Amino acid sequence: EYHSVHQKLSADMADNSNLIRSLLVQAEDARLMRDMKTMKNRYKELYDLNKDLLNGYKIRCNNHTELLGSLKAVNQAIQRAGHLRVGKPKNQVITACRDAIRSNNINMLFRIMRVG
Amino acid sequence: MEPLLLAWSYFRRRRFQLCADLCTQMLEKSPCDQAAWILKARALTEMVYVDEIDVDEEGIAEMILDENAIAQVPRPGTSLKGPSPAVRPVTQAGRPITGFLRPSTQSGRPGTIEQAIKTPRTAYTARPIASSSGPFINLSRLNLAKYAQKPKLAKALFEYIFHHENDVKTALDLAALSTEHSQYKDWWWKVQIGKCYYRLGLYREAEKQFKSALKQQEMVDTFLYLAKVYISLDQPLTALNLFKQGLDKFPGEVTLLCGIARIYEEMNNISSATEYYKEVLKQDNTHVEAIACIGSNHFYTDQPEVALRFYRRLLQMGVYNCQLFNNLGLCCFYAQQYDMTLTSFERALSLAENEEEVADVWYNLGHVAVGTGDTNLAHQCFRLALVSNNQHAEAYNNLAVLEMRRGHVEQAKALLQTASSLAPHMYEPHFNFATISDKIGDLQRSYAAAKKSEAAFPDHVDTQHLIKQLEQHFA
Repeated sequence: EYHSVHQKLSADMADNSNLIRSLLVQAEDARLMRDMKTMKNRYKELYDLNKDLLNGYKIRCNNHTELLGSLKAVNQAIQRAGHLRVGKPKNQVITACRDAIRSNNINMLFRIMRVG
Repeated sequence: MEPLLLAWSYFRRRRFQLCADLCTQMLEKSPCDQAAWILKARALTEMVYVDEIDVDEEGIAEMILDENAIAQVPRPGTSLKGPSPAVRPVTQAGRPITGFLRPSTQSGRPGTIEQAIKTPRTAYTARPIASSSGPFINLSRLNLAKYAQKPKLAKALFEYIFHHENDVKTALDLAALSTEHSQYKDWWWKVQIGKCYYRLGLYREAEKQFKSALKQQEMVDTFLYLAKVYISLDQPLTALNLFKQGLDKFPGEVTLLCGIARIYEEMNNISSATEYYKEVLKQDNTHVEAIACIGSNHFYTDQPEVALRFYRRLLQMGVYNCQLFNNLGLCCFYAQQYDMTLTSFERALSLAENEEEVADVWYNLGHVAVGTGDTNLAHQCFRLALVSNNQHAEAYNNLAVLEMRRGHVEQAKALLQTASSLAPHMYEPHFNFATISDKIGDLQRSYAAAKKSEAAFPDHVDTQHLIKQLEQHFA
């Protein structure tokens, strides 16, 4: 879910950044031709887009922090499952655990960290 | 006969109006029929379809306001950012004119937004630059989470959203839901997500999907997509290695060889682009791109008969343009075939669907005339080139040369000033203005013009002698 939300927000922010670049170029042209009204209009549009983008930036930053916490939690879980076993029976678990995440077999994953 | 069958058969035969015309009926008749639904969707999205590979119009904002190349000042010979301007016409300070305009041509890049604005709109792209690069179905009404479950509907629906409506965000939403429905095991959805990214601006996030799609199944499409991505990050030597890898997969692909040749010509080392276009010829022999490029290069390196052969080939393959026939006229005249020379220019003037094409044909007819003598006919042809395209700097320069041949110095000065104002990247108007000024005096104007000539064609000879004489007069 965090992954999908990050992807959506990234696409949205990319769209808004393209809008801002076009606006910057569009705004510059008005200034060059000395059309001050349309220049002020472009800068108002840029201000509004920047505020929207900063709101999206806060949202995306909080989501990314939560996702990094979740990833570190998953990896610490793998390491605490393997850490419970000495010698070779440790290594196996780790490998299996990773091979249980790339396949999303969560029940079998838990069975690897339960019995080994 | 039957509605669905006749509509689908219209679709197979690429009608694309009749198909929709019967499905619209068939949809008004039944509000619950998805076959005709997606068939009309296909027809609508294919009336306008154009493959994303050869659509690379960055415009102006991308050119300056977007920095993606890692190296800022890389070694000369590893970045994208022959005959001299005394033979081959030019478009910028360098970058001689090419054959086969494609909508991905950048042909140099501006330095600042002001320079890009205050220049002609079509001096850095095949089309004028842009700041940013009832209805059948309303995109805000359908739940993409339910069409993603049905791939047969999802594929045509994504093609519709992407190529007809140009809604990259909703297209990416649909493609993400579809890829997660397929458990990331079909290269097509990966390629489509990569395209969504690539035209959203995210290149690395697109290169990831293109690489992951190449790992699934090698296809020429994904190879060309990665080539675009790498060229966007200003990495020619990565794109060339990837192209040679693709040719190791597909031993004789024409698009890959043509991409290699395009990259070699952007880097401007023609001695390898000709080799790769010759490989394309050994494969295709009807390729308009390779034939046009080798023909132009053969014409400008004082071999107009071989270029005439290369263009008669395109004439033999049913190509019927204004450009092709003017080219045939130039070649026939300069290869000394005076029987088929002017009829080609007449067919050109007949086929010209513009006012700039007509002006270029009249310009070339004036060149023919001045090669024949009779400077009055060339005078008329240059004036008609001006009358057709007011911003035609070569016509101004040549008409000023003929005027100063007659004797009218002030007319020549004004016309050369106009030419050098329209096209500063050219060297002939500056050199001629400096020459006539120095002939009458005005060594300040002569210096200001000869220095711009040296800025335009820096390896000239007469410009150097002029600058030496001027700097000697200043002491």
